[PDB]
Amino acid sequence: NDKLVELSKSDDNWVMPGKNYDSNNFSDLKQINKGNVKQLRPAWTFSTGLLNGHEGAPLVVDGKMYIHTSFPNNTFALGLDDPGTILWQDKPKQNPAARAVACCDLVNRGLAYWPGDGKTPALILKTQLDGNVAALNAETGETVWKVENSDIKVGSTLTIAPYVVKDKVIIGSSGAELGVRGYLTAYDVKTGEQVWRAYATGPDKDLLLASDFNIKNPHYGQKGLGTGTWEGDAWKIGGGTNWGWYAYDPGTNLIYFGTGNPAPWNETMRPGDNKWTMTIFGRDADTGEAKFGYQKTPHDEWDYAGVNVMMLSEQKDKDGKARKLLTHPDRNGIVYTLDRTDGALVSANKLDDTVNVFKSVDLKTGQPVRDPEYGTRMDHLAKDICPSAMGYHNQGHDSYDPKRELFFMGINHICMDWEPFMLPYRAGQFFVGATLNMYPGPKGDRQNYEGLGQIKAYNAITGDYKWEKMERFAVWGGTMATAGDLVFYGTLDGYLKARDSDTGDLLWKFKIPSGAIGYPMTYTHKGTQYVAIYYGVGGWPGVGLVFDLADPTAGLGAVGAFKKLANYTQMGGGVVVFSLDGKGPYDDPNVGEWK
Amino acid sequence: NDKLVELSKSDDNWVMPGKNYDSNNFSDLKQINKGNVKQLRPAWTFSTGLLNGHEGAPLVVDGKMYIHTSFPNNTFALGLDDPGTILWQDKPKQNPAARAVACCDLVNRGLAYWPGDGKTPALILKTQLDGNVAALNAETGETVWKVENSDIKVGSTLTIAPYVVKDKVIIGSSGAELGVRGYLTAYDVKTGEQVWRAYATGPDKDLLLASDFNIKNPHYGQKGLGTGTWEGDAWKIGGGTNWGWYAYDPGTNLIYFGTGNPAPWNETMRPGDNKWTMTIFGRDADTGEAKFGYQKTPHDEWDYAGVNVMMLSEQKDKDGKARKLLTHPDRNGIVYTLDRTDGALVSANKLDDTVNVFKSVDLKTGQPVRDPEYGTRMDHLAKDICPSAMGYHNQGHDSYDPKRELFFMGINHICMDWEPFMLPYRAGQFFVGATLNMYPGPKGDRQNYEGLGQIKAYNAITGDYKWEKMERFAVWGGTMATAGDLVFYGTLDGYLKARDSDTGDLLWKFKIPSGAIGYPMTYTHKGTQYVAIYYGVGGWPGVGLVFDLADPTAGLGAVGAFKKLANYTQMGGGVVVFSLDGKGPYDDPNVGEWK
Amino acid sequence: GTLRVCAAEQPPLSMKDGSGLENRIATTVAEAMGRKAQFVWLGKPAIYLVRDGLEKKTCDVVIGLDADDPRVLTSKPYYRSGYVFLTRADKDLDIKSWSDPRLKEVSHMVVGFGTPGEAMLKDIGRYEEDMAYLYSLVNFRAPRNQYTQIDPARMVSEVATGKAEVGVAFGPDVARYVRDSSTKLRMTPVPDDTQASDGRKMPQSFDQAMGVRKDDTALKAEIDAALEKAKPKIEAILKEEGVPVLPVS
Amino acid sequence: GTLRVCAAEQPPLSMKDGSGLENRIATTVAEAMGRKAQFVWLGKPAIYLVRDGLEKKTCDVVIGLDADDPRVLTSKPYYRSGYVFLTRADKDLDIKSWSDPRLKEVSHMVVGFGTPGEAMLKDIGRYEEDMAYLYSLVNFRAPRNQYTQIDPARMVSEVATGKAEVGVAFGPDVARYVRDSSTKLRMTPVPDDTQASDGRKMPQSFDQAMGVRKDDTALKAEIDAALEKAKPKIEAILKEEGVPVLPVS
Repeated sequence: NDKLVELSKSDDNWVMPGKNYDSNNFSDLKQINKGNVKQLRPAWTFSTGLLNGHEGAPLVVDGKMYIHTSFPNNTFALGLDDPGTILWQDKPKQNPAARAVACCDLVNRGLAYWPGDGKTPALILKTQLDGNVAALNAETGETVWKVENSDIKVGSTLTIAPYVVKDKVIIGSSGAELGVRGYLTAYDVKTGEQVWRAYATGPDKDLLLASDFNIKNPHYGQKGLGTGTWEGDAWKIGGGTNWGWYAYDPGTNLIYFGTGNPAPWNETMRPGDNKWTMTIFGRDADTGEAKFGYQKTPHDEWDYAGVNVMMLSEQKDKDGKARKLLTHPDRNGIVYTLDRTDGALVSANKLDDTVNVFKSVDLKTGQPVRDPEYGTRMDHLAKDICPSAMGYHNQGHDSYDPKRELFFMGINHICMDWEPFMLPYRAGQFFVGATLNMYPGPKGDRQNYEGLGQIKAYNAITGDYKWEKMERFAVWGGTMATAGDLVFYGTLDGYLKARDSDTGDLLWKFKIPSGAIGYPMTYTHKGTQYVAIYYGVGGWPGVGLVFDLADPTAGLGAVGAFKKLANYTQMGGGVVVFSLDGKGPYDDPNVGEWK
Repeated sequence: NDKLVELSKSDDNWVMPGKNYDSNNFSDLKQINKGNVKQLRPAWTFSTGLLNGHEGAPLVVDGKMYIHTSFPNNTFALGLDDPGTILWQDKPKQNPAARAVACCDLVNRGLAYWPGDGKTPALILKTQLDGNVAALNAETGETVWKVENSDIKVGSTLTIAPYVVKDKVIIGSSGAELGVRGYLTAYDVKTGEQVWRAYATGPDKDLLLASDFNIKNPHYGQKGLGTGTWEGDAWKIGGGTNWGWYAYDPGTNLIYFGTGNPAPWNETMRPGDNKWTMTIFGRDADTGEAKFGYQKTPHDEWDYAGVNVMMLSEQKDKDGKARKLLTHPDRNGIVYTLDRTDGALVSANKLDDTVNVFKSVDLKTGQPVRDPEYGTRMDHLAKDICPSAMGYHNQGHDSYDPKRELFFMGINHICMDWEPFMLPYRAGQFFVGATLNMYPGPKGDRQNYEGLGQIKAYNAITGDYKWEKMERFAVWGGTMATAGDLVFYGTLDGYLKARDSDTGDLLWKFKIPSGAIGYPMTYTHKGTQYVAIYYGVGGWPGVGLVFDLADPTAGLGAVGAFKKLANYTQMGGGVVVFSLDGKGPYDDPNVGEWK
Repeated sequence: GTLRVCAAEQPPLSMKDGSGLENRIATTVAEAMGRKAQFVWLGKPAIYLVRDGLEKKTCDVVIGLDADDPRVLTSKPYYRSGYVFLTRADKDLDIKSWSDPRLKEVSHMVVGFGTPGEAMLKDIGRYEEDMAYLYSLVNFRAPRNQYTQIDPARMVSEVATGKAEVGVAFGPDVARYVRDSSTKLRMTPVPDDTQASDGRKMPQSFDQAMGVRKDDTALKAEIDAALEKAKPKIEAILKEEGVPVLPVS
Repeated sequence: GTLRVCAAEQPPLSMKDGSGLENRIATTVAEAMGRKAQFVWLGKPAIYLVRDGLEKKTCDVVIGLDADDPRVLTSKPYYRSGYVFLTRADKDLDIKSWSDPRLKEVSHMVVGFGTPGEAMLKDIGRYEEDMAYLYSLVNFRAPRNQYTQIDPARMVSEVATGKAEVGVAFGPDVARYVRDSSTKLRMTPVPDDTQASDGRKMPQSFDQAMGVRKDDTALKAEIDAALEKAKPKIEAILKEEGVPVLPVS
């Protein structure tokens, strides 16, 4: 859209996840800085009434705040002058089977906002776990249109958030990835009719590729590889679902994203490269045609997933010419930096010096260099593989500082083991499986199970780290940087912390009711800056706490690595808002009282 | 005992419900006053992980905080220097049937603390829903002894809090009361044997009365009335369970309490006074013998419950002689003031001028004057009966100011309708019942269903009201008074409020995540005053919100009267702590970090 | 042709699948009249059928109501039933009347709510010893507004398992369960010469007849005409089900 | 003098109530030896019975294992079995081999996990059409660590309802359920000369023998000397259960 850019330039609004089409999480407000960071105290709080994980950040547009919860995916609207009153709420009635299929994961990403033209009003776009997509009025809260996208019987359940580009809404797919492949769909935002669909694996007609696909880099793979890499008709169960974030560039009219991992998990049953799975894509918004694609890990064996966040910037390269760049972290431990006009490889580096799954990434060819000692092979003790299945990076949304040209990231510190096994049975039957263990890395301690995460500042071109800091538990949710020389982030211990953007000294810390797996947001209402954050624990780190599991092997070793989380936090869910000196709407106590 | 009094004199402790054996809820700290009440900001918060009603207040002894929960009755211990870490937790495994029997009531009212002598360590005493009483160590969390009290098969479940007097623990009874009596039991706190048990209805042997029972007031009833008033053998299912609070006086060595309403709910089935039901008792602490009892509502017809709080004070009467008095509010709209030594009736007054169910209470004879127009059993539509089944006074804990000689109370404002009906059926069968409607009182608004609560200051001897204030919803939980000229209370909307003692002007208000049905507490750790309060809504006021009931008749009209609560609050549970300028343990951010 | 028969969910009288006695008898009568039976369903139990179904102008006929009921006009009765005792066969507890001494020594008995059996339990002095058991057979949820009753299947199970020795039930509601019960139970009709301590009579047998609205006399005439036409089928169905029918007198 | 047997929850083979084939066939042999049988209960399913139950020195003998199994010693086999087809009656759908072209046109089929039927579906190129259906028969929860399998009653229920047309199942797991099914189902033994596309042979019949520890030779002597004593009883029980028995060598 063109209205959304102007809305995002203002400091009173937070319109889309990432706050921009560049996905920066950067704010130009400098009311809160290093001088007066000690005086931050809460202004108000709100409770949603559910016990699961709460992800994403709330949206603030035109003096209202919109809050979304986990299953069963409720929605609330609040007014910033009188936060006590709820303007409207949406509580859906879903099919009972929906919880049965996907009881393991009950979370959601966020909401979408469309300003609307003169004829049609502004819209809030949301998705449900049952597999439905709905549009609601912003002021009142009725339903304008509702469509069905996925099928529960196959096993596909929705967790993603929609993306609004021009007059279109873009929706991916997610689910159990057992016997179905992934696809991307574009709908009209006013009516709900389907414009275009794209597939990850299959023939060229289903891929919907362009005429100049990968013209600049022909060695990345050009044509016919959707079915050539796979053996037989395996691509009908290949997988490749995407549940990450998006980026959009008005100048080139492209949307950038990345695809998921292939299926089944047994690397023996799917020989080949499995092309266009774990691939960075840039697709046209109007027609859906792909302009370039780049594959990261051919023939994945460690059950990773390349569905992390994309970021955009404009910087000078080593030669000394200005270039437009996209940066992508990945779970395998490699950060990629590409050109978002053709797709040329500019940089590829390692997040930490304790990566053993790969030795280096070749820039000329793009093929990673593998170390076979840390691979997965049958009848062997694959020990001390760094990272684990969780990976160094995960679903959080990192931050970028345009003035300092620095990326602020939160990186896991976990290393795993792997042991296959085969068990025979009565009449020509056998079971093949693998057992996994997870433990902290070298920089922490393994006896007490502490030191599972760190926070870093990174430079894309040169590759240096300005500072490095450790944490008790893994950072999960993302960071938010401000122009007052501050970086804010939340911790699974139930803390919100602010650090200096130059050296990294800790300046302010507060105790929230429960842990946070989202990212903070900032805004201003009337000459006053407010910082809001969710609280609630769930997902992989909280599986043992949520479902009351005590077996180390349960949850693919998540319970064992996070066995000490129950000594610091409990369950909950809600939102908390901070401001300087606690100044807020209810400074005059007579406001909002019955009369 | 004697150590508890000395611990109560100290300002760093909150040992027992009511903070004293006098149940005043009064603190002598004056660090926070009217001069600097506008600077209170939260210090730290804690979350439980349950969605129910949280009642009572936490206990603070020797630098630790003890937190109790609703079903399934968990317990946590926290250290005041590092609130993030949990020293110990107790989570019982209860029988699955306990939830089946009790559906509406799933709450608990507090814990007990015993200092312990040199040989035996200090103890935390608690009760469970399935009917078990347990003692735990104060420093480790281990179990010393556990006994069974109630029976689930009959239908008795436990919600009460234990009481500690001398070296004994006192436990009452509660539950469905469909086909059971009510009894009081005393146990040895060190081991767990039974010392004495007393009944409410039955022969004189079971009542366990003394030789001088009601010697000074012989017209209240002396002997043989446990079975005389009842017609036949109805006293075996009469009822009379006590689930309120207690008071204790070391000088007279007496414990004061009150009993509940009789059963069954139909008045025609139980003709007579139904003696020693809904009566005030003063019983001996060691032998359990009763010194005096006084009946309040003979042959109840409105399904009230006389289980409210009881307070003690010393004041001059109208003549000019100093007397030791006990004050008791009641659901029927009458407040009583008696003499603790013998039981003489000193004063009886009306909470509000819109009672109209009792014309007055006669001091000479002790019998109330009834108005037949507003009575039930007329077999027609009785209208505008005030108070309702919930009554003017809730189950909260009010406050007393000795220097000003004032009582601070929160009073409901609801009026009730009543319509009986009988429905025949096929073969000599019929069903008889009654339907109820609840609506706001005259001083509020009936169309919009708001204005359901009041807060008042009262003088017992004279009977005057210094000030009266209105609230949007009912005030459940109680109040606290401070020597800095402040009265603190919580609201079902989700606010914590502070008012001036002399005039009643509103000075400070803060927004908490959910509604509060408890009472605040205050303490000091190191030269700093902290005010802590629970949050989490449930019980009778929030039956519709909790159980998602839309029928106005459901919950005996509770849903209809509280239909607009969902527009201001949701569910949750936890604790919040406030201090001046937000000063707290984590002022230095390096405290409580890894390495 | 439609009949618009009132209906509510209660086993074993009325079920959605149409296996209840009500469904068979309504279908037979409707076929006799030549119309097709149309079921108007109400979620609330049978107790509310008349006051919410017949005078609300939604459904036209109710299938089971006592004769000479003052609320609505009644047709000719088609069968006669009553209350029956229930006792295990092998226990050698021969009971034939309500004045037998052994009733004061039985460990527990099961009866309904608002029924003559409960009145006699009060009369002979046993309500206090069994109120808790009676309110525990269902969960302890008996609000003033709502209607609560013990399911007949639960009664039959309690008699069979041995937790209750002697039970009192209504024949139509328990005949199916006693027929298919694994353990061999035993019935016995309650004498009609039943007298309380005060002296007031307590009837134990009742007719069963259809009920129609006050104005619809023509529908009553059609029902009366079809009753004798379909009588053999109704008798055969009642014999097959196992309901002990008393002679009409 | 008592015999310890390794038992686990696995219907319809072993249950707590002792109504399974496993419990009865164990009790008969225990009585034949004159020494009472003791049931050691282990929570994990039957596949874990050996490694966690026999070499841990908890129980003495396992009751059902394949002949000539390498890891544990095998006694004399006592009955044959094999994989059988499962269809409906009077559908004119009779299958006698794995090369019948009609298998490529059916809507769906139900097979187990890690079984020769799954490999045969791989061979004739049909796994892609049915993988979602098989993972939907159980909830979509198949972790690597734990072992998941479709309940035998579920297969018979699915064939009876009509969701799947042709099923393949092991005899003893479905023998009880087929003869109690409402709709008349039809079995057929699978030929032993089944060849894959590559050519490797896929056996379809197996022997059933008891399994003992490596060093318990005396217990082996007792077991294989008492097997012929109670052979008529074992045969009678097996015939009563309805299990198809192929001729022994």
